Amino acid sequence: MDFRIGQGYDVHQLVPGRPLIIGGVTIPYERGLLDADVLLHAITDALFGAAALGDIGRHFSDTDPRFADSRALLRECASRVAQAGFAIRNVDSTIIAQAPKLAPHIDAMRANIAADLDLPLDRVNVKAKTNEKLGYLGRGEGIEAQAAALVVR
Amino acid sequence: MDFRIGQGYDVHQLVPGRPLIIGGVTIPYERGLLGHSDADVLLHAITDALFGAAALGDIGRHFDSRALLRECASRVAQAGFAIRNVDSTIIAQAPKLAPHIDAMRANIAADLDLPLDRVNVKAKTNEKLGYLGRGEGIEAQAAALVVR
Amino acid sequence: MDFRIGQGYDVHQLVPGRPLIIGGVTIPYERGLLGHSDADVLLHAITDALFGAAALGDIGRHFSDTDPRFKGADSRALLRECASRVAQAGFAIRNVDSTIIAQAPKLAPHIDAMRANIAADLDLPLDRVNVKAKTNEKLGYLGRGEGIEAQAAALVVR
Ligand SMILES: Nc1ccn([C@@H]2O[C@H](CO)[C@@H](O)[C@H]2O)c(=O)n1
Ligand SMILES: Nc1ccn([C@@H]2O[C@H](CO)[C@@H](O)[C@H]2O)c(=O)n1
Ligand SMILES: Nc1ccn([C@@H]2O[C@H](CO)[C@@H](O)[C@H]2O)c(=O)n1
Ligand SMILES: [Cl-]
Ligand SMILES: [Mg+2]
Ligand SMILES: [Zn+2]
Ligand SMILES: [Zn+2]
Ligand SMILES: [Zn+2]
Repeated sequence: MDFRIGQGYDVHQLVPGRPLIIGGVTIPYERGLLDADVLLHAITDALFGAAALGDIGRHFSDTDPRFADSRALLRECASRVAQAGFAIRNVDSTIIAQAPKLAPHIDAMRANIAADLDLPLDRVNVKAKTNEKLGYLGRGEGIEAQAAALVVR
Repeated sequence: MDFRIGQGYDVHQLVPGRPLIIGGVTIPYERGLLGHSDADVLLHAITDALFGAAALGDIGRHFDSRALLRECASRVAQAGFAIRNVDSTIIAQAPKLAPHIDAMRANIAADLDLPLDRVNVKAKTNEKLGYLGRGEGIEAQAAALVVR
Repeated sequence: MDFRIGQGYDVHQLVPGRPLIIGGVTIPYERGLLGHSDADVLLHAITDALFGAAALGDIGRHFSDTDPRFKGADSRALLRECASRVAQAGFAIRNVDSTIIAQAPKLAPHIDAMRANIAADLDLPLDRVNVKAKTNEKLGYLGRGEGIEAQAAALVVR
């Protein structure tokens, strides 16, 4: 068959004054991302990438009247991928954040993502890493997400 | 069928008195990428991902950047692989890459003898974080699928 | 034809008084990687990619970052257990690719040995495993030699 891979990347600053929302989940924390859902953006990009449809910013413009939260954008991304003729086979991802502890929220993120993509739960994975106190990530000045997606025509 | 994946990463410093060439496109800008070659960060990343998918080592083991990308494709074919698709991301705070991306994709598809629909190029800023966010460098990431 | 992909990321600080172990190879160096285990950044990145492809969470879920039993743990034994759990989930590994980002030391003389280790631990031929290396072009904490990063991608099939 006609398999394709895509990859995705995103990053946002972490400062006091905003909520922390990752993978559709609000996480109690003294800082927040400037909805800024890094995980969902990275996955969205990975999906557009696999389908060879450009990137998230080309589809969902900052100014566009029609566009909403990152979960809504993920659902629209999936519909556009479906229409291009592709079925999603799996998603894997990594969140790099020095803090807070993300492990408790992983299943919720996975359920949110699988729901939005209409995928069996066992085809969505989310992982978490600190940056070992290195760089802006290790200083808690930002949070990064990475994603990989496999699709088939 | 015998599918393989590869991943590629590259970064280059932005310095004065150099042309900015990304995905074969010369972009007007006060700085350009520093490297031994023409320092095309996107093409190097894709090259590494293709060598990676074919398990042929890396770009430094083997070697303008389009010529090298063409040579990469040759050696991937030499090894018995056909390229199925390529995806990538450019991380640049500045300049605006939007008007240049379609050409980048066209360039890459030409060099890899692939139709446009099997090649993708994406772009992000680094939200003003780190060396990328200060406009000190530009990073590229790539994923490639091949089959034997 | 039930293919899945996974991706992995790891980084560790490079400090004095530690062995430098990357891809299971002990590299002569005045510094080594800091972690709870042997801190093998490449193997941890690959382990993460495999667990990820099989949708089994991540390396910390399986091999606790704070469990004393993993103090100085051999990250190859961890990779072998990962592959065993991936097989138990019903997946065969098809290939692995990876990158190490390091200012120093020179990794080229050790790369083939790293590849052989990973191939052995994953029960794969050499031609299905790849290890790439590069500098960070003097940029950032990696350019200052404060740590070493690895990236990995894996393809499996159920
Ligand atoms: N240096 C850059 C960085 C990003 N972009 C484009 O901006 C949108 C938002 O990421 C995306 O659509 C992306 O392609 C750009 O044109 N130049
Ligand atoms: N710390 C490092 C970084 C890079 N390299 C090798 O140099 C070539 C160009 O990056 C590549 O072939 C790469 O393998 C190395 O041996 N050690
Ligand atoms: N910000 C973070 C960083 C890491 N983790 C979890 O810690 C374990 C070791 O990396 C891993 O199991 C990882 O999931 C976390 O829960 N939150
Ligand atoms: Cl460096
Ligand atoms: Mg990075
Ligand atoms: Zn974002
Ligand atoms: Zn380069
Ligand atoms: Zn590690």
